[PDB]
Amino acid sequence: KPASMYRDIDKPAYTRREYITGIPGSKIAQHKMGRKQKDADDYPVQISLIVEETVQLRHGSLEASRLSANRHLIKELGEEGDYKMTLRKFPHQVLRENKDGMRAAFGKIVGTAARVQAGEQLFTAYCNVEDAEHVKEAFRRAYNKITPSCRIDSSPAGNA
Amino acid sequence: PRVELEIPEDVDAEQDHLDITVEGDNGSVTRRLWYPDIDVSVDGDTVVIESDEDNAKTMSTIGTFQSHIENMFHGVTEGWEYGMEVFYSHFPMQVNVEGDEVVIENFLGEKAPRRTTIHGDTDVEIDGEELTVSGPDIEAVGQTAADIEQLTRINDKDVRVFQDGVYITRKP
Amino acid sequence: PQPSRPRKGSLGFGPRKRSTSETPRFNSWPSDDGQPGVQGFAGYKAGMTHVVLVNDEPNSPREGMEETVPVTVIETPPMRAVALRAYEDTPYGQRPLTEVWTDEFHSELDRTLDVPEDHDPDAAEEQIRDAHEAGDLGDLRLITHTVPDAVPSVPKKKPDVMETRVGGGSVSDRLDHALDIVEDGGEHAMNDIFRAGEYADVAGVTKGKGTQGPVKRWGVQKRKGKHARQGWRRRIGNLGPWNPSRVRSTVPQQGQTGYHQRTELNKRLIDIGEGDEPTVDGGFVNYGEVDGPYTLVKGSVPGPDKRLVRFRPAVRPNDQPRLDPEVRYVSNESNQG
Amino acid sequence: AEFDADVIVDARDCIMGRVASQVAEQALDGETVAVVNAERAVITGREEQIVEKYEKRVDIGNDNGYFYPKRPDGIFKRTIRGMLPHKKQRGREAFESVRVYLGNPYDEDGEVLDGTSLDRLSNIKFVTLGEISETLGANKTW
Amino acid sequence: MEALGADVTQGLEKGSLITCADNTGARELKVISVHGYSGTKNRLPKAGLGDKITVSVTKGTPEMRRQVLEAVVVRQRKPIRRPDGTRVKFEDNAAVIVDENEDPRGTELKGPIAREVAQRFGSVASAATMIV
RNA sequence: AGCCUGUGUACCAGGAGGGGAACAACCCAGAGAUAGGUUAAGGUCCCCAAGUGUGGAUUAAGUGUAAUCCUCUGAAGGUGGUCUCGAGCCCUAGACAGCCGGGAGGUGAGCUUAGAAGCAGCUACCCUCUAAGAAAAGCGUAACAGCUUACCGGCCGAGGUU
RNA sequence: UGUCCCAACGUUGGGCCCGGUGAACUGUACAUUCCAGUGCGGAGUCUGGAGACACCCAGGGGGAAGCGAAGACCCUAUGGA
RNA sequence: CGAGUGGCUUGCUACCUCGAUGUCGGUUCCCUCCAUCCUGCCCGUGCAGAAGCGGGCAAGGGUGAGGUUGUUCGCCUAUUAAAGGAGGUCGUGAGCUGGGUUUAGACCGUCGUGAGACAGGUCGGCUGCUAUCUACUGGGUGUGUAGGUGUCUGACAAGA
RNA sequence: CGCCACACGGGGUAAGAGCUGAACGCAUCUAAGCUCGAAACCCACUUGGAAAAGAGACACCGCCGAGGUCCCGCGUACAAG
RNA sequence: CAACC
Ligand SMILES: [Cl-]
Ligand SMILES: [Cl-]
Ligand SMILES: [Cl-]
Ligand SMILES: [Cl-]
Ligand SMILES: [Cl-]
Ligand SMILES: [Cl-]
Ligand SMILES: [Cl-]
Ligand SMILES: [K+]
Ligand SMILES: [K+]
Ligand SMILES: [Mg+2]
Ligand SMILES: [Mg+2]
Ligand SMILES: [Mg+2]
Ligand SMILES: [Mg+2]
Ligand SMILES: [Mg+2]
Ligand SMILES: [Mg+2]
Ligand SMILES: [Mg+2]
Ligand SMILES: [Mg+2]
Ligand SMILES: [Mg+2]
Ligand SMILES: [Mg+2]
Ligand SMILES: [Mg+2]
Ligand SMILES: [Mg+2]
Ligand SMILES: [Mg+2]
Ligand SMILES: [Mg+2]
Ligand SMILES: [Mg+2]
Ligand SMILES: [Mg+2]
Ligand SMILES: [Mg+2]
Ligand SMILES: [Mg+2]
Ligand SMILES: [Mg+2]
Ligand SMILES: [Mg+2]
Ligand SMILES: [Mg+2]
Ligand code: NA
Ligand code: NA
Ligand code: NA
Ligand code: NA
Ligand code: NA
Ligand code: NA
Ligand code: NA
Ligand code: NA
Ligand code: NA
Ligand code: NA
Ligand code: NA
Ligand code: NA
Ligand code: NA
Ligand code: NA
Ligand code: NA
Ligand code: NA
Ligand code: NA
Ligand code: NA
Ligand SMILES: [Sr+2]
Ligand SMILES: [Sr+2]
Ligand SMILES: [Sr+2]
Ligand SMILES: [Sr+2]
Ligand SMILES: [Sr+2]
Ligand SMILES: [Sr+2]
Ligand SMILES: [Sr+2]
Ligand SMILES: [Sr+2]
Ligand SMILES: [Sr+2]
Ligand SMILES: [Sr+2]
Ligand SMILES: [Sr+2]
Ligand SMILES: [Sr+2]
Ligand SMILES: [Sr+2]
Ligand SMILES: [Sr+2]
Ligand SMILES: [Sr+2]
Ligand SMILES: [Sr+2]
Ligand SMILES: [Sr+2]
Ligand SMILES: [Sr+2]
Ligand SMILES: [Sr+2]
Ligand SMILES: [Sr+2]
Ligand SMILES: [Sr+2]
Ligand SMILES: [Sr+2]
Ligand SMILES: [Sr+2]
Ligand SMILES: [Sr+2]
Ligand SMILES: [Sr+2]
Ligand SMILES: [Sr+2]
Repeated sequence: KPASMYRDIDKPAYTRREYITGIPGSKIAQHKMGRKQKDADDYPVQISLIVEETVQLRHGSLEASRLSANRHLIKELGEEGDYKMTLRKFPHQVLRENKDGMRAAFGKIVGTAARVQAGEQLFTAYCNVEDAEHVKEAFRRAYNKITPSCRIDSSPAGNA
Repeated sequence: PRVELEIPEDVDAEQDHLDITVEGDNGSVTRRLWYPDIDVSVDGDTVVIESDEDNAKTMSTIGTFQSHIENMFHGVTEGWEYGMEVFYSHFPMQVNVEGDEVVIENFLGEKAPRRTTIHGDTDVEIDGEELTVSGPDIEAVGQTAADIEQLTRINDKDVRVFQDGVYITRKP
Repeated sequence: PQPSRPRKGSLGFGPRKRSTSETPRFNSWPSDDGQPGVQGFAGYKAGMTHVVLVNDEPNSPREGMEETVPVTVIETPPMRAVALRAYEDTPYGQRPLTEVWTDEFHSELDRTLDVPEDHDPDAAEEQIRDAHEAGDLGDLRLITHTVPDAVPSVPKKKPDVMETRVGGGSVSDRLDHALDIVEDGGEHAMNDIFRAGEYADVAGVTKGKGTQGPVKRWGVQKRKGKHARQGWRRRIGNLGPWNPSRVRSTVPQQGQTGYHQRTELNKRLIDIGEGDEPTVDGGFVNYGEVDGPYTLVKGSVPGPDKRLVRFRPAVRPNDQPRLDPEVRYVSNESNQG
Repeated sequence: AEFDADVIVDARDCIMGRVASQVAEQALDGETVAVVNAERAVITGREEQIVEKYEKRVDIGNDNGYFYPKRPDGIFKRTIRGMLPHKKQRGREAFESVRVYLGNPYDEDGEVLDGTSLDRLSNIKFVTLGEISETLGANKTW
Repeated sequence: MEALGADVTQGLEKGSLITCADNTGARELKVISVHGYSGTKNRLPKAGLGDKITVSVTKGTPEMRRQVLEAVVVRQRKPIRRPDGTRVKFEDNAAVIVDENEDPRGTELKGPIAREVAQRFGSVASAATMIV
């Protein structure tokens, strides 16, 4: 199913699990990557991937962008490299599909997505000055798998 | 921007309109240097290239005009020359100058001769397996050299195996 | 799946209407190369016969062997270049400037035009030469006409008139060449222009057939099988799609067929003679007997017997000339039978 | 062949559309106008795109017909016709008192209308009516 | 192909039944296709004197029957024209079975063959008894 | 969805006239007749009434000359095309690039290995001469050889680089 | 074996021209249109362009969402049989 | 996983037409599109050659004949340079066909107490019209340019 | 169903191959300039075409007579014309 | 695929 079908916030918030059943499981494998035993404060560099437009990101997209990003970090820094990345959003919005013409059209449940306002940080990484360009590259690959244009913003980092 | 080019004593350059003519002991070369708002002129013993605009596109042509004029200076005195070597593996390639064009025969064993017309007053001299292209106009000379090499271009088969052809050995 | 198929008939010979001049008019002329010379001639179609020729083709597996070849006999008596017209180049193309006429006219040229009684050949010539000095002179052509009277099989006595370009060396030289011909009397022959073995383009107005349907005129299919017995036998399927809501001029329809001018390229002149060697016993059907200047053209020529055909040196020959082919036999067998 | 023009305009190195616009205005005001040296009139832009447009007009057509001129002669006059209500009486009268010529058939030299001149020393992206015609396949008779 | 040496009016089409003029064991052949030929809409593919055709065996020995083989047309009833103008025609339509190399599959040819077919298929000719 | 179904409102329906190419509901505008005048929306190169208006800048694609819209598309992604503004660092003690010259000895380090000598792998990675020159950054070799990066000097001369 | 390849020629009656006889269908108006667009979204008539001198003869029927018949299908009617 | 284009399929809507815009497939005849099957010219290759494989420009021309089936599609056969796809009211019934579909007769299976039902199957089963306008193919008469004969020019237009 | 005829060659390009060449001392097929390069585009070739409203050009004949119509015999033409 | 299923 194309994202054009759900990328916009054109419907009420639909998240009440007490009134919604049959919600598919999330495809997101992890929200905290790298050395999660360590704190984000122990790093000199913090870089976030900022969304430029308000949108809904299906869990299938979060998994792919997160995957293609962390995967790069693992290849360039190792299965235990000194870094840590976080996906701060969770797919709370339940999605439907009307799959009988327009009669009794309320759709059956088919997935979940996370609503992201423009300007918000979807991902945030923490690394050493060395692996700074490796994270900027992991993000370049990640925003290629999510609807909106993004800004790769570097927070703590005056080592330019 | 303005650039002044002192003309060699061996040379004398006259110019009318957008055309510039440079003459020396080796001959003459006339060119058209036409670009928006770039004025080229001969002020005494120097050629002047100037414009009131200084944007990247303008600066590009100015620098292009300078080199063109300096090449004309060089061509009418020292002249321009390119060296070429005729190489063949199985079929002896016959390279000759006939009229105003260089003719090649038996290339890769072809019955039909390949040929190309020489540009300008460019001179082409062949001594055995060596060729020398020379003249005052770098444009005409450089193209003739290139044309001779292109004349034995092959697309049909692997070049790594079929290397026959005349190549540019030395560039001026 | 609706297979592909080229359309019916060519769109390059339209509109398919009745020709305006029965006398053919070339719309192109040979290039200037050899010495100055008239670039065309004319004659009247008589009929066909065949000849046995020695294969001339140097690349043919049969070179030097007997070969039967179809021939159309055209009577080509002498014509008379009666005037020299000059064209000047202008912003709107070529335009007639002036003409230089003569004094000696064939006894019946007055059956077509008002023959000049008072003309100034030198004033005309003068204006022409000045045009050349100025560099405004366009090509040079001769007003030519036939002598039907010399052809007994043709009932007409009224001469057919046509303009034929003169090409050749330098303009100055062919201009002088033109004036020489005209002055004499303009009398010239087929020999003076063509040589047996050269290729000529022949032009003529095809045989008329009046109104004919799409099947014959355009070569569309007849209706087939069951579709042939319902009331439609020789009518096309439809005049076009719903949209565009109009009939395109490209759909094959009934109309005039034949009597159109055609210029047939590269016709080999097999032989140019004079006498009655090509005539057929009993006489050419619907024509008569040949005994005078004639030309044998390889193959077919457009038009019915008696029609005026025009010759011009081939403007786009495919093969080189093989002069004077050896003719070992010319059939004179009756064409009735 | 003889045209008593009250005004003789020289289109050499002049922007076709701007000259056309002024010739229409004058023609509507009763002036008899002769545009000269049409083959040297000019139109700004990238030659390739300009030609693509004029070639499209040449290829357009059907039975009803879309006869588009190829000579600088007609290109220019058509350009002027599109600036005149040529189907109205006054419009046809104005259009018919305007003629365009290849070269200059007069003895006087035409005048250059203000605002229509193109400075060749300040411009490289432009084409000549004559050049367009040649590309279109016209027979360069000028 | 090499010029035939005569003009031919194809006298056969796809589906025609002809005589197999040899001793391969095939008696009657059915034309299926014509080598190198490409027609036009609705046109039945045609073959004539000199063409190489694909055939199926309609009558003959059990082993030969139904086999799809190549053949060469050696005779046809429809006239052909020789350089000297004369027309030449045969009593029947016939072909000779041939292999990949155009060599006759059989050992002997039956009946006359056209000389023109010789130029093209020499090995076929070097098996002919009568060449006309 | 020019979809279905609510809600508030103005409009069309039942609303002229001006504009919007045309165009029920978009803009101006609510209108007795007739007349003079000034504006509204919108527009002022021609078609067509009014500017080929002024100061300035950008664009080279005919981008564009398209308020709204079924109607006018243009996206994620990319761009040493070009214009403008800012920050860091280097530079006439000569910067950046280019071209020329030098790029050396202990020693072909030790180990592994028949062999490995900058460059298969493992470990170490030290000091002489000196204005420089790695226990060698990239090719290359069966291994050498050979060709270059680093690094130093010269020619050149003005901004250069991120 | 012309159903077909692939169409040809011919025969008789029409068709065409002339004398005489002499209807019907159909007709809101205007109407020489074509390309695009617009419009209740399937325009000869609105808009922009293009083309277009008037009239007449023959033709095969692309369009007039052609003419002929208040859709027989489908639904609706507190209809009929 | 993300972003689009098309309007060939299907679905959706119910805007247009129920004082009717004839319904599938085929056929015939004409124009077109390019997202290219062949042909022309190129680039790369895990390119020696020959030949493959992939890519680019390109719509001038071509893209055919047959077996089952009403079939579209598809499966199959022999040829071929290749035997590309799509739009034109799924172009084309005031052009054809009538196999299918689509009344009234009849049978089978299934369903129904029954009458009777079935994009289930099966046998049979009707297709009107003299063209007013417009459009085009060809043929004439007039007027305009403004006495006559002959010869031309070439703006435009068509071609594969 | 038979027979005849139906290019080559120019010009400008696309993809692409290159030259000179700077912005950016170098490099760079490109930014200006240039050499090449497709069955494709233009020309070449064939057909129509003075109603092209800028409604054309030339030569001769004639204005009391050039030429034309009717008439007559006929077809290389033709449904009327 | 041409209405009803
Ligand atoms: Cl049919
Ligand atoms: Cl047209
Ligand atoms: Cl108007
Ligand atoms: Cl410019
Ligand atoms: Cl076949
Ligand atoms: Cl009110
Ligand atoms: Cl434009
Ligand atoms: K209806
Ligand atoms: K029903
Ligand atoms: Mg006879
Ligand atoms: Mg006989
Ligand atoms: Mg068929
Ligand atoms: Mg109402
Ligand atoms: Mg005004
Ligand atoms: Mg645009
Ligand atoms: Mg009703
Ligand atoms: Mg009912
Ligand atoms: Mg009842
Ligand atoms: Mg409705
Ligand atoms: Mg109807
Ligand atoms: Mg393409
Ligand atoms: Mg290969
Ligand atoms: Mg086409
Ligand atoms: Mg249809
Ligand atoms: Mg119809
Ligand atoms: Mg019907
Ligand atoms: Mg009817
Ligand atoms: Mg049946
Ligand atoms: Mg049935
Ligand atoms: Mg049913
Ligand atoms: Na339902
Ligand atoms: Na009938
Ligand atoms: Na219809
Ligand atoms: Na412009
Ligand atoms: Na046109
Ligand atoms: Na109101
Ligand atoms: Na209005
Ligand atoms: Na535009
Ligand atoms: Na029959
Ligand atoms: Na009709
Ligand atoms: Na789309
Ligand atoms: Na159908
Ligand atoms: Na094509
Ligand atoms: Na089939
Ligand atoms: Na329809
Ligand atoms: Na019907
Ligand atoms: Na049908
Ligand atoms: Na070319
Ligand atoms: Sr919504
Ligand atoms: Sr994105
Ligand atoms: Sr069709
Ligand atoms: Sr002529
Ligand atoms: Sr012509
Ligand atoms: Sr019938
Ligand atoms: Sr229509
Ligand atoms: Sr004005
Ligand atoms: Sr202005
Ligand atoms: Sr300004
Ligand atoms: Sr619409
Ligand atoms: Sr919009
Ligand atoms: Sr973008
Ligand atoms: Sr109108
Ligand atoms: Sr009729
Ligand atoms: Sr109706
Ligand atoms: Sr394209
Ligand atoms: Sr190919
Ligand atoms: Sr099927
Ligand atoms: Sr269908
Ligand atoms: Sr039936
Ligand atoms: Sr069925
Ligand atoms: Sr039934
Ligand atoms: Sr009038
Ligand atoms: Sr290029
Ligand atoms: Sr006239």
